[PDB]
Amino acid sequence: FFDLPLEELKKYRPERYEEKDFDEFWEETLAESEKFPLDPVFERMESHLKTVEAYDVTFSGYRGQRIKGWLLVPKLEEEKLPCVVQYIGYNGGRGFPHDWLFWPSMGYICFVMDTRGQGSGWLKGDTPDYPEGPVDPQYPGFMTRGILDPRTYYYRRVFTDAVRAVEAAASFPQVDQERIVIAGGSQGGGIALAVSALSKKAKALLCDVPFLCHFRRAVQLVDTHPYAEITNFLKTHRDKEEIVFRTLSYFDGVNFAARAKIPALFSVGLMDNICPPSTVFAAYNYYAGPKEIRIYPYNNHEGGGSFQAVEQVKFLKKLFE
Amino acid sequence: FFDLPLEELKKYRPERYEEKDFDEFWEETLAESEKFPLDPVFERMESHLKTVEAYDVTFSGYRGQRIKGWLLVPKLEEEKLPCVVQYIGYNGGRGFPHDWLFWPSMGYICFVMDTRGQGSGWLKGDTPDYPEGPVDPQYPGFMTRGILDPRTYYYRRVFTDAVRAVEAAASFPQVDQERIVIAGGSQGGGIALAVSALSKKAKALLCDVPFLCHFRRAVQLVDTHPYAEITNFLKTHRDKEEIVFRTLSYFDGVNFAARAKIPALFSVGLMDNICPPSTVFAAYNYYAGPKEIRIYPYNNHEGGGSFQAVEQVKFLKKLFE
Amino acid sequence: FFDLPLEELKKYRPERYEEKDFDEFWEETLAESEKFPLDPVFERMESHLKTVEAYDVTFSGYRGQRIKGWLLVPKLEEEKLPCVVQYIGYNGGRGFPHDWLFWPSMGYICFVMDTRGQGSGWLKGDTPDYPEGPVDPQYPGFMTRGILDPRTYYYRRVFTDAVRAVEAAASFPQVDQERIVIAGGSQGGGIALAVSALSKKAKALLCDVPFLCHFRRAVQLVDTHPYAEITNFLKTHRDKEEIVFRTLSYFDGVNFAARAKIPALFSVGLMDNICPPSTVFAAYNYYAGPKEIRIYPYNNHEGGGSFQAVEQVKFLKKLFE
Amino acid sequence: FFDLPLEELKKYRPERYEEKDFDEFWEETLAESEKFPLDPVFERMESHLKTVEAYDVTFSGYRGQRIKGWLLVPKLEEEKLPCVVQYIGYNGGRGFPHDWLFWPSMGYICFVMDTRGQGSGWLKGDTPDYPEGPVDPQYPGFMTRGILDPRTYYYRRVFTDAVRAVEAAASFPQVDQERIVIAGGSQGGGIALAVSALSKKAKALLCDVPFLCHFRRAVQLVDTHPYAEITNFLKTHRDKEEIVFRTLSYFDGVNFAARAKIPALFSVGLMDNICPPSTVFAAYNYYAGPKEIRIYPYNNHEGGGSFQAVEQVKFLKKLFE
Amino acid sequence: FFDLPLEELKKYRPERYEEKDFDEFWEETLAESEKFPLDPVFERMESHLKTVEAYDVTFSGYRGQRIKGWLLVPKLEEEKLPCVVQYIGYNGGRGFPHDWLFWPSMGYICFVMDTRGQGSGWLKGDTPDYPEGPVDPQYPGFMTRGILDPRTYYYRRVFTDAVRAVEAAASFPQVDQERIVIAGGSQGGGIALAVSALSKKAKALLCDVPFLCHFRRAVQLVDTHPYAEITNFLKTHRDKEEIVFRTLSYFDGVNFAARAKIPALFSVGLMDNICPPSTVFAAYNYYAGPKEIRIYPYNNHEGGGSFQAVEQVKFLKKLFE
Amino acid sequence: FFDLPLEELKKYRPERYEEKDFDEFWEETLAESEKFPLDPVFERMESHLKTVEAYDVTFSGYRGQRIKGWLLVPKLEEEKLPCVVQYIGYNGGRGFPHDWLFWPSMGYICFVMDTRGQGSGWLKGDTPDYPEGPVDPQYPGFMTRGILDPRTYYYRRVFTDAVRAVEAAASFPQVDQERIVIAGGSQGGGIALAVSALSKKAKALLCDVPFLCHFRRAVQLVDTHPYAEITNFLKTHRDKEEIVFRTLSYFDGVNFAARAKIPALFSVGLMDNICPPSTVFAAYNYYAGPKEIRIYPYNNHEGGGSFQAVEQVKFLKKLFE
Ligand SMILES: [Ca+2]
Ligand SMILES: [Ca+2]
Ligand SMILES: [Ca+2]
Ligand SMILES: [Ca+2]
Ligand SMILES: [Ca+2]
Ligand SMILES: [Ca+2]
Ligand SMILES: [Ca+2]
Ligand SMILES: [Ca+2]
Repeated sequence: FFDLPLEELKKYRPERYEEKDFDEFWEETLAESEKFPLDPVFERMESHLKTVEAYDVTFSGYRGQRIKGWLLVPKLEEEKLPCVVQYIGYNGGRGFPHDWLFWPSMGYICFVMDTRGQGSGWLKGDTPDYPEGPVDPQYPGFMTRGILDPRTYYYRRVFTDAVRAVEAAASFPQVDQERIVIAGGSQGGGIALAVSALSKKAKALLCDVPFLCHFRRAVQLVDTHPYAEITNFLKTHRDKEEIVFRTLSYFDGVNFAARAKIPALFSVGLMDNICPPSTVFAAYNYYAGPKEIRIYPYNNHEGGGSFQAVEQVKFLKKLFE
Repeated sequence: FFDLPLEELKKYRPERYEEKDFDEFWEETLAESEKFPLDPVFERMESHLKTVEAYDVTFSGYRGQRIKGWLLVPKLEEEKLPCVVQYIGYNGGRGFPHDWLFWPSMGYICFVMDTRGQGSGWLKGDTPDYPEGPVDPQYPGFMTRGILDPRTYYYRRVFTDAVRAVEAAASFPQVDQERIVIAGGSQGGGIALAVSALSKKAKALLCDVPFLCHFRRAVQLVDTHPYAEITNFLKTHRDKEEIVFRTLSYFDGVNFAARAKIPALFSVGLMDNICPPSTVFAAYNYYAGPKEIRIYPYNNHEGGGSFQAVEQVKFLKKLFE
Repeated sequence: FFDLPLEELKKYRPERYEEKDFDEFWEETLAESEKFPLDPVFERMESHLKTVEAYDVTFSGYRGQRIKGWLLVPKLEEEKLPCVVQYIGYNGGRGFPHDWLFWPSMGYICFVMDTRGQGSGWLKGDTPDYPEGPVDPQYPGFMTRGILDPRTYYYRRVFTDAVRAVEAAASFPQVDQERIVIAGGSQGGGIALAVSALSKKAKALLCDVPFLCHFRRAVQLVDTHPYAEITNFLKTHRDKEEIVFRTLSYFDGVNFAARAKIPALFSVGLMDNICPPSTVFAAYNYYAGPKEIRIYPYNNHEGGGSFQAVEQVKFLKKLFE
Repeated sequence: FFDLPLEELKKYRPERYEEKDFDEFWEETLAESEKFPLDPVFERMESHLKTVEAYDVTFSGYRGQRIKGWLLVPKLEEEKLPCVVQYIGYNGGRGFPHDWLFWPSMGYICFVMDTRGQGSGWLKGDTPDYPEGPVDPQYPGFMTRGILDPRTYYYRRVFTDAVRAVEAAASFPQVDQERIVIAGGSQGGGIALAVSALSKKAKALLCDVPFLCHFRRAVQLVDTHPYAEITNFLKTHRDKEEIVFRTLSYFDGVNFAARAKIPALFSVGLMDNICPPSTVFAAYNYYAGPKEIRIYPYNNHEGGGSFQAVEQVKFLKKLFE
Repeated sequence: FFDLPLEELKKYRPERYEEKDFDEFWEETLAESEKFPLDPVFERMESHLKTVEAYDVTFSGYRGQRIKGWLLVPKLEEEKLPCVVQYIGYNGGRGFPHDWLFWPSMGYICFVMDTRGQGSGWLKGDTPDYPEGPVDPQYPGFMTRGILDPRTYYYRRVFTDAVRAVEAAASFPQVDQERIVIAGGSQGGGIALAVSALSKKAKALLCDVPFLCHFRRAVQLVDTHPYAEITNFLKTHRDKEEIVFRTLSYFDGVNFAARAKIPALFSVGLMDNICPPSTVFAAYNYYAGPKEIRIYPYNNHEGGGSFQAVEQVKFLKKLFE
Repeated sequence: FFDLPLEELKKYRPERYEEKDFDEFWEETLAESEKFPLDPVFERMESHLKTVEAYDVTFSGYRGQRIKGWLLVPKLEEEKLPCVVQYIGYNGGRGFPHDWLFWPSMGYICFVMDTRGQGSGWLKGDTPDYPEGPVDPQYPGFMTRGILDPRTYYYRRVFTDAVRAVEAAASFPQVDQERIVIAGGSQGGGIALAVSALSKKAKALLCDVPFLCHFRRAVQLVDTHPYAEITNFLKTHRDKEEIVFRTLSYFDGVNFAARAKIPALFSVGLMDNICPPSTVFAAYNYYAGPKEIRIYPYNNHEGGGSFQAVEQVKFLKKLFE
């Protein structure tokens, strides 16, 4: 228990910081990227999978840039199926279709979005990043890539891909558009939280142990990666502190949470030192839609694991009845 | 690269040590346990799973003792299906049925055997151990539980459970008995390797990054857990070295490997410091059936991960054609 | 200094939790074990020791189960001598007679109780555990052995052995029954604290850096072993939290302290991260007999070491004059 | 002493691996970059420095891309001065002019080249990287940036900048072109070693504890950063091993050493676990110009420190007399 | 952020502890050492340095004992120059003259004082210690050397050397005595802080990340070296606590700060775990002369690095105008 | 198993290095110290000990300097008793008389020699060091104290004290001079090994896990303390390597071993990374008296513990029969 006591966590509502043009920044970003056609492509694959049909996905994300994915369709006769749009944790990518069998096995179509430029830490990826011209001085990783301007920042492109990925999923004929879920843990949870505010097609949020939340507090509290990337950049670039935190304000899950309206199930680990409970609770507490949180007092960053997976299936069945 | 070079590993065939009553010990063990009825029990569960039917399993393992499991049957039109008997890694247990979706998704029935007394480290379990009367002084864990006599040793009970689990899988009416596979990684791999020699029903072996191999070498090469449990016991019980290694000889995967005849696919990580490459290659090199090994030079204990999963599905398809 | 400031520690009296049948549970436990004869056996042994006479001890502890020990009698004229009953720290056992020369050299008979099932970490042991039938799923070690029911819990058996060990000590003809001391550090301190409430024969308590106190706090404060065994179990068995802490309440030194009436000398290390100062002070502050505590501000789990040994000798001399 | 014995190091000449188009790859790379004007710009700065004149440098490196630097001119009578072109270690950048006062104080003009895209770990930098279009999946850092093709690889651009930096230094009027030295440690040593083979203007090499050498051995010997970036990439991209090491062959300091003809002073630490001794000695032993090595048996990556600085000034004074 | 919040650090003024004879102790110490002639010697050396003239220094410090140093004079027209007296961090020594080029390069004469008995950790030294007869039992290092009596304590001798060093600097003919600066970081900062109170010749203080401050707090806050030397001594010498802290009170930077009158620039790293922020702020807040502090929220013991060096040059320029 | 295989250890006989005046260095040292009277003082203490009489010891060691100790005399009928002269491990000191009850309890008078200047790490001490004038630059600790000249080296004083301590023990009236044993582990083992060659009064050697052996190999093999003190000094003082090892050659237990003639029991731990097996076996193999070694394959620096204590008591009983 390195963070605030649970009774304080449940009341933790730090003063939010954002620029006055937060909404217009996102409006412009999305409008610019919408000028290129989504052009979603689903290509049925040869696979040894027998209970699922697998597709190779390509769609246009940030500024027409082509993003990879998987679509896994369980072989069921229902003609319209509910759908989970799955975002991936830091240093991961889309891997193989058989890495994402949970949701299909529970009767949901699953759209797995590949993460631009990552895919080299714990699960392979196939999608590149394409920067806004010059790749400024940065600390190794994705957290400080373009951090000196919100227009050049890595997560502007990732979040835009992620909103577009729900439009791609929704284009698939067998997808029931009234039951589109956005889902992620860690980095995937911060991605999903941004999508919960920016997407018009999402109907429910699953947000586990979310990353990209309350950056200023995260960086003071823990020296774990990946938050430590920001701290390290700041240790060197000692003149750049105000600019760093200004840029990060546009991407902070606490500021998106305050704008989100769809129902959400969160999870938190009270001993999580990658995504500290205070940062997760700041985002939960500001979350503006109907919401629940499952709290795991003795867990680190693994959170609720398979127990939470049961919670999520039960939560969505009840929500959509 | 902390172990022997790969050219040497490929030739590594250390002198084997076993007592002259090795076979006799195992014949008596199995014969005594076969006097109790198997009494396999499959009970269909209420589940949110849609592509698979899930059953709660109970069967009689060592000396009539009741062992839990899961059976996952993918919903397919084929009347008899191939089957994978899945053994679980150290400190794990059967978990939830949804933790084992890989093989059913590939069209295989999957029998997951719960590990007596464990189930408390990384995945929950439901099966107790039942000792041979007194539970001797031991180091924390399962590696030194009953280690002063092979008749009282923890893994005598686990290995008997595991042989009996293949008989329980085979009793299921929808299982094709010409296509029963035994599978495991780490502790699971060492259990499987025992079964490959002691079972008459297994038709193929999948053996990844195997544990319980070449104990004398393991304990001198690495200070990682769980092999360190034996070293720590020996650090205290300085008079018991000969007895410890005598007992461990009856449970050594290298001595089972020498007697196994069924086809096998192994995997090894050359930077694996939990299951060192020399202990895995010692088992592989003595393995007496038709065999292949996939070698992952830059991987630690994670081995080939999802890449190896693809290898296994291809391996078994071609074997059974 | 990772815990509460000293001025707060001295006032620390957290709300106690126990079940309404705490006393009955212990009355029944002891009554059931008293139905078996103590049958204490003292066997003079061949030894190179010249200033002390050494005996091999056997006595009936929990449910008639036979527990080993040593009795060390200093060679002194005096026909009745004072006696220290010594309990041992985690992963230790009775070792050799010469491991326990301190009290005999100070003119006290010393009864060393071996710890069932341990004796494999830092000092050898010779006494097995005997479980209540099935040995449930557990994390490696003794802390979570049978933890799902106080009737099956490992320390129910250890505490009962420990109460019976005083009765065995008292049976020795040369032991002065008006000067029987119970003594331990760490796990030994926690055992001794339980005995201070449950024994009718004990006349003084020495309790150093006590373990098995204020479990709920211990497990939120430190990630060291052995308290980490409980946390790790809870990380996996996420449905079992209330049950684990209910069981643990029956074995909590804070709850025994509240009932103990004999004079006591405690010790505490303010930088102790094995047995945190708040857990020790919770026990000390509830302690209901005449009491003193020696506080070592700069020491970790070593506590006062040989300085505390001098304090204990002086304490007892004054108490018994 | 984790590496080969010193007697073996001094004879260590492993089989070199390079593609048949190594030389044409570099000829083409240089020729393409030479089609843009160098356009070197030296802009005198306001500084508190009194013994040195400082200039802000900009010059065109890889494909006309503008690279920053510093030029420090000591205030001396002599109309033409000798010059050190200084390359910077991993995660560093040009910092402030006062971070480079050693060589000016010894009477040498010093050209400090900023490292594109880094400058955020231990010293600030001001130069971006500019990729060849898509930024492929990569592990955090510079080592695997573009690694699937030598044409896209990060160090193609760094090495081309570094060759052009000598041309920029040479264009300064007070620089004696017969006494241009190239210098670096760690990453700067590997950059300088590439320049020793590719530049026509360099007259002497100072190469301390060099990085970017014998990649295949580095990655199997040590788990330190930055070599561990490559290993971590390979752990995930298990199908890309042959491509990774093919690409890296074009950038290996051993293959450049084999072509270099100018006099060199090397240094090595025999306990260096960042740049292991065998990788440094491979480069030194293949180095084809007149050469010396200072060996520091008890030093890690710090090498000879200020002792080696003394050696360098003595070595150059003698060389140029 | 392991220490008090910044808003609390800015007000942190703990109760000071010192003996009534604090001033008398220092008066006597200085008076006794002043009875030996300073006998400062400056010996021009052969050097490859071209912009600086380098001198070997010898002067009489504590009790006539002969202390080494360097004097670096920048080659400038000006007939009187300002001067920095530079103290060195823990385990350092005077090194080579070229290790100290910063201040000469900025137009200042630089007197580098070697630290008696150290010079063996990160930079070589040439000055021995000379104890007050018997060298008492101590923990490895300098922090507990003679710690049982302030007259025998290591830093009595160091602080006296350091006061005498300003008198030696001031005896150099080209030194402007109106512009003598005392400077240090870490141990150097603590030394400089003592000199700021004890010297009559110093005109400004540069005090970075100061060590030797608020010992009682330092020792309970962090387990890093060198403050851990004191804690380890106290762990053993459990009877010596009051004596240790009594001695240390005579050498505490907080107590000297309260007496210093000259202008000062401090720096602090809020993540500094060697010299914690609270101990540095305690000294800064009690500092009795005109003062400023540069605060580096994201830096550990490196502090402001080269950024702070720029601040120091600008601070002194403005001060001396 | 980090060191040479046991078959190689048993034959390991590295080329010895010593100066031609090794023997004369020691003859002169002893001769000089013998010019001061031994002046042994035994003062009986008030103690709570009942089976042992305890004396405060003072005797003249190196150059008449007064060294503390304890003498423990077991209360027995025999008029002359055998005696163990006990040397203490690194950072230890004589502690309290009750810290040394083992030998007395086995019927041996025990002379415990306090270690000059230490006594601050794990057990308190009371004896200061007295240096040969100036205390040269050193790394924290005792290993590099005076290391630039054998005349000034710390262990010259310690080894002289130790030879004198046997003479002081022999002066006690109840000591049987035909049964005087010299005993130590770690640093104590290295001290005892020197005394085995330099004393004429010692009749047997107990040498456990010896330190101060084969320095050049120790320093290459391990980075543990205390050998790392020498390495760290060498890392800084890069010009002083030949001098450091020349000095150490006069104090190397391998060189004393080659001259010792009395019967000896050694012990070694094959996983000992403080005192590596090769350094212990180098000393063992050159030992020129009748000898045995107890080998503990799975033990680190704890060696054989209480098992070895049993071996020692058996060894001596048989020797003296
Ligand atoms: Ca707005
Ligand atoms: Ca047989
Ligand atoms: Ca009751
Ligand atoms: Ca017996
Ligand atoms: Ca070619
Ligand atoms: Ca006064
Ligand atoms: Ca001189
Ligand atoms: Ca001679």
